[PDB]
Amino acid sequence: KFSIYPPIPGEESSLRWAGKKFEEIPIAHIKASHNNTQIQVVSASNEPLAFASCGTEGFRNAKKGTGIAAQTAGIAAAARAKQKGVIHIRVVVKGLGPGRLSAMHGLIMGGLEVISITDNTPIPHNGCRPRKARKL
Amino acid sequence: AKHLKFIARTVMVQEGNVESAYRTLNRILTMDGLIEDIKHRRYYEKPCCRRQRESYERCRRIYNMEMARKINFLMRKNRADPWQGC
Amino acid sequence: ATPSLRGRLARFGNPRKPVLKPNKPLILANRVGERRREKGEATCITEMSVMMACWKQNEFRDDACRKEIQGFLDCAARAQEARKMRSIQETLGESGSLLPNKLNKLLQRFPNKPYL
Amino acid sequence: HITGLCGKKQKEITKAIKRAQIMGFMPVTYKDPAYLKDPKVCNIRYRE
Amino acid sequence: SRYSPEFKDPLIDKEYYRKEEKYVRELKKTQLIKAAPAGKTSSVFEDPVISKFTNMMMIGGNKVLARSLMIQTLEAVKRKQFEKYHAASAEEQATIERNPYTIFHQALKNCEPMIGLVPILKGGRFYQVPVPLPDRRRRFLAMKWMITECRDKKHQRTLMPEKLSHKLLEAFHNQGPVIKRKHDLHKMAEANRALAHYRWW
Amino acid sequence: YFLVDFYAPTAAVESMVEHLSRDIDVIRGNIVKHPLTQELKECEGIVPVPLAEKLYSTKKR
RNA sequence: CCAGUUGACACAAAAUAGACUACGAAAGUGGCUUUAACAUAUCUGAACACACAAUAGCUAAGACCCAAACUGGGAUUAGAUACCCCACUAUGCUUAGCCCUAAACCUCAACAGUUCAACAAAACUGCUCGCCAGAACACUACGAGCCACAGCUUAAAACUCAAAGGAC
Ligand SMILES: [Mg+2]
Ligand SMILES: [Mg+2]
Ligand SMILES: [Mg+2]
Ligand SMILES: [Mg+2]
Ligand SMILES: [Mg+2]
Ligand SMILES: [Mg+2]
Ligand SMILES: [Mg+2]
Ligand SMILES: [Mg+2]
Ligand SMILES: [Zn+2]
Repeated sequence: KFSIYPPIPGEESSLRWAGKKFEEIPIAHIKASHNNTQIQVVSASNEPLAFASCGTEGFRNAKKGTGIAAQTAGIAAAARAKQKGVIHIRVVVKGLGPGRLSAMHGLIMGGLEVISITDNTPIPHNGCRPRKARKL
Repeated sequence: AKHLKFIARTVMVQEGNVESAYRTLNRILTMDGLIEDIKHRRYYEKPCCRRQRESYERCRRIYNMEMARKINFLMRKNRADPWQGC
Repeated sequence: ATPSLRGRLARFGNPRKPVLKPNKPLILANRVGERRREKGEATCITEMSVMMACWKQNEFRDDACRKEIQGFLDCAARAQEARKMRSIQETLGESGSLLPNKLNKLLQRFPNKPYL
Repeated sequence: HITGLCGKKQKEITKAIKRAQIMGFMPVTYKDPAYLKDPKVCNIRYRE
Repeated sequence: SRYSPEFKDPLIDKEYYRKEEKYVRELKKTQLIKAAPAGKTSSVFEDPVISKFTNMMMIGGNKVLARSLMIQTLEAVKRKQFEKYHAASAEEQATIERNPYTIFHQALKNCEPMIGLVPILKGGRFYQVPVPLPDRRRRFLAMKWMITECRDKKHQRTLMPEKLSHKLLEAFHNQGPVIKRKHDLHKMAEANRALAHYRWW
Repeated sequence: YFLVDFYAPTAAVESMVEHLSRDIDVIRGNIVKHPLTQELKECEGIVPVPLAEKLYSTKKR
């Protein structure tokens, strides 16, 4: 009953959501930064659908990456997407912050349903030595 | 980059219950061993501080395993007054 | 499974290095860790967002956004009831972990014997 | 702890895994999809 | 402690006693009873809303005068209604309403602030935290706003009953100072779409 | 994944790896010694590890 | 010429195994392949000697994702030359030379063997190299020696002390 296992693209994905193949569902990039949150729904062919960031909401400070503001931004992005035809999306989370689950909840409220919780966060295997330590 | 794009870390969702898939992805990431890695990569961990962190983690893990074993062994005694003699 | 731990402390016979430098002695204490509680989370997020959206669409009248304000108030009442239920269960039944007093009394019945 | 192998055996297994990852006999950031038919060897905590 | 741990207040409910229950009645009987107060006389005319309104309007502990002034202002409102209906013009009962229950309902509807404000700082700067509130707190805040608006005491010309009547008639038609204050509170709450997570409780 | 077994000398593995890296059609591949040549050390499962063998002094404290 | 998918894509290192004690006289060393291999089937034996030896700093050899002392500013206190942020010079590096320091602390010396003052790692039996038997002065001056010139190894002297010092 719905195998969460990696759905390989081999013959053949026999699961459609209102006429949509898993190998063609529009992508939804949600950068969950520490003190910021952005909603950039990039289509498969790199097209726009809902680039509604917290900067356009009104505030340009730490108020970006929060809960209620992030959910409102996600709802606005979901409305903008539904105005163009999207509904189903493959969330691509980036970074760890308040804009991780609140954005998904706002998108669900708007109307967009999530089918996969993908996360391509930056995992440097001892590569880029991060910023030095800091004190309080 | 040179790896296949959408195959791994693809926790599917259904029934409109993203909380279940969210918790599943969280459990997967915790069992894999990368959430703490990224949290510590948020800044530069000094080699001294890194070794201290690893030592403290190993010590706490050994202590937790010992405590869990002791609990699983001694959870039998949980009645009340079986003898009532005193 | 309990991992190895022989060649990890700085002892006489041990000729290796002290890879594990415990800051305190490894003696199973007669107490257990305390379970956290309380956290500034401020629930009611979806209803707050939908109420904000409704107020943005309309103005600030209670007769216009009644469909959303009623749900917001219901969710606030449900959050208060859940807070009360949690405060009550803190003394009745603890979710996840067990009452530390139980293990405390159990260890008091059969405490440690490290000093022989 | 979960797998339950010995020191030498686990060392050899991980060395072979690393050799296959470097040379090019196994995907690094994921598992080979062409060889998924494998019984429950390890106690996969995730997915229960 | 001025109240004695022995004596306890009574139970004035009596309408239900006109037809488990016997045990509750025996328990109520076996209770150190006290006498009822005069100010908060729970009689037939003890309307909780108007009772609280008079209690708030109470000055110098003169709840009698507060209730008298409230009744007089209600009578003046009804007299204005009659002037618009019976006293002066002809009885036009089809386009005039003399029931203050409609006014009370409109007030309860469009005079309740559903978002509280508590200055909860975090570090060293005050931050407004929009926290929800239950029905009791909302009704109490609505009553307090109505009463403090009716008690302007700053025009330096209007009288207490005239002030109350004028403010009530202004707030009736979905306007007035109370509804404007509610709208301002809603706007202020909307202005903080992110600063709603600094709550300790 | 072609496998070409051979018996090359000792001081030639690095040269062969460099030659392979120089090739264009060859993707990659590290020349590792024969795996079956490594005589396995006959191990017999895990042994019962004992508990802590004295790690603290004996004092009432 | 900034934030998000894809395409030619880092002269630094490898994450889960790291929940393993593995190898070295010490620091130290874990993604793979290799050129060689770790003396002692009697032990100790030089700080008049031989080999060296974390990082630290310097002269050239290129610059890097990131950071980079001092620096510029922003809010900041009477004051900040610091605690929050952005960029950077030498630098964290190798390709060629160094100086020769450490909390080099596991502050428990090597060899064969047995069952306590307090913190700590319970006591030792026989043998051996080095060191000490007051504190600041004294990781110093004076000597001696060093590719080192504000440096490094041993290293004091007069005065003050009623003390210095470790554990609970
Ligand atoms: Mg390098
Ligand atoms: Mg040395
Ligand atoms: Mg940089
Ligand atoms: Mg400075
Ligand atoms: Mg540089
Ligand atoms: Mg060391
Ligand atoms: Mg000797
Ligand atoms: Mg010596
Ligand atoms: Zn093994």
